[PDB]
Amino acid sequence: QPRKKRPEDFKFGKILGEGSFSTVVLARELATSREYAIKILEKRHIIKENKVPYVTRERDVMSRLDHPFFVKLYFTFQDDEKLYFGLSYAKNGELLKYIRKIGSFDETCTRFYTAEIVSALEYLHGKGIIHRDLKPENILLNEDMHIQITDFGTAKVLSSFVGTAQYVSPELLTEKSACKSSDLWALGCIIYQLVAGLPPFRAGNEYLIFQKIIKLEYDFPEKFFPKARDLVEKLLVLDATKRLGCEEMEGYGPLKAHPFFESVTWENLHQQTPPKL
Ligand SMILES: CCNc1cc(-c2ccc3c(N)[nH]nc3c2)nc(N)n1
Repeated sequence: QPRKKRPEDFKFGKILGEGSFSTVVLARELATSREYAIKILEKRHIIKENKVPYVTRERDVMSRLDHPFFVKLYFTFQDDEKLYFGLSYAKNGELLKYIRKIGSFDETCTRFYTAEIVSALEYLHGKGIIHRDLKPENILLNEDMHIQITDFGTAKVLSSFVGTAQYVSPELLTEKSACKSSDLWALGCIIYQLVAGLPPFRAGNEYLIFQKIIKLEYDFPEKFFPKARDLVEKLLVLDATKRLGCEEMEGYGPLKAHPFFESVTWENLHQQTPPKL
């Protein structure tokens, strides 16, 4: 392994993302002219807020990941006040930006991108890892328009916390307990949102959003692709042991075999040419 990289190795540029405890900044390494997305975390603030476990878990998780549909951790370093993580640079930014830009996806685009998300989840779940906060903001688009999922501090590695309100599963609001199915719940929401242009549970505030979730209070627009609707209904199920794709439903085989995915070749998605948006 090379000697530890340092801030002076980079020409920093624009801000790519902002969070409570971190900022992501585009940086060009000078020796290589390579673009990384460098996640910068201020030690003092992290310690002051008891986030050390989350930072730790993100670093450890993103190291165990080796797959085209996941943002990669290339390196780390620190100076006196800050931690730096060198991450894949997803040139095209958030899936959310495209949902907003074009409104809603047609069937072909919805099918391809849902399949990539599914295939990524299958990989993540095979390593015993749960994202716990999957959402279109976390789902980045590479320069070639394939997905790269990021943001893993809130992940759990299988042998407390609440993600974004509209993607939260009922079992979180009723038990403080999660599992792979929580990721599948969020997948159901993301599919709905690709198709309809909006997340299925919307309300004036978080409390109300939570109410609708535990009540399964949402419904399909009339233009919704039927096969996608059937898939979403097999995902947005209050009982987590009955969500298509989870272990009690015998996993990813039956999920991938869903009629909505009829025309999909699962084996080499990352090699396929994403449909034009
Ligand atoms: C501040 C939000 N928290 C985050 C943000 C990102 C992130 C954001 C944008 C990115 C891009 N355009 N390429 N790579 C990126 C990584 N990644 C993690 N892990 N956590």
